[PDB]
Amino acid sequence: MELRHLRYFVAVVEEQSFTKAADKLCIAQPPLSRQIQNLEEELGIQLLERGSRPVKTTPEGHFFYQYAIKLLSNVDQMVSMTKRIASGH
Amino acid sequence: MELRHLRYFVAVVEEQSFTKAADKLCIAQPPLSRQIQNLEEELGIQLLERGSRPVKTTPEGHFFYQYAIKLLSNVDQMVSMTKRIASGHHHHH
DNA sequence: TTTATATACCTTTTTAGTATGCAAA
DNA sequence: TTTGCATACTAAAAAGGTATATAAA
Repeated sequence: MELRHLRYFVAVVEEQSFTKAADKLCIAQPPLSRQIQNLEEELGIQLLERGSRPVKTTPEGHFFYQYAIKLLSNVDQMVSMTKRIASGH
Repeated sequence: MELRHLRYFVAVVEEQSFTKAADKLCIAQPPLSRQIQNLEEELGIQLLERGSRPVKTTPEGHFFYQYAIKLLSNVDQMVSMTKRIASGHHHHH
């Protein structure tokens, strides 16, 4: 599992659509759909209900989303505070 | 930047060695070295002490290392919890 | 010297892009 | 119908492997 999976999944959940999330991140919709499949096949857990329009998270996917943004918000903290330390000698 | 980069960096710092870390990660040494280089270049900061052999972190790299471990741990915790839920053996309200 | 990391070069794997099918409303 | 996610295929990007040059110890 890479950050790509979280970054993409979060986008899908936030925009409640693959197509809009695709456009938000400036990638094609299919390779986005494939990443979300791979994530789910890796975990062995279905995170989104489909069709169903718009897309909705499953209870598991909801929990996973809530956590994923905590993690991604931390990658931000991590990187930015690292850079702050580099600037200064 | 991806989790693999963190996972690699962590290996190198712990083993204080690219060749040992690469053996543990089951890839060759040259890939590991480039991946680390890429991570450094992508952030634009030096994480490791090149020039000294018992390979050591820079102050920035040290902070980054300590953060990474918490991050990677929370990734495991997320997955572990999600599975617990998904198996329907939740003890989460 | 020896021993470990960086570079050069090539292969394999993964991800992104395009065309299009198919299902939801 | 129109609209949006999925599947099939191709293209590009990125990761990984082997050989070897190079710099610490």
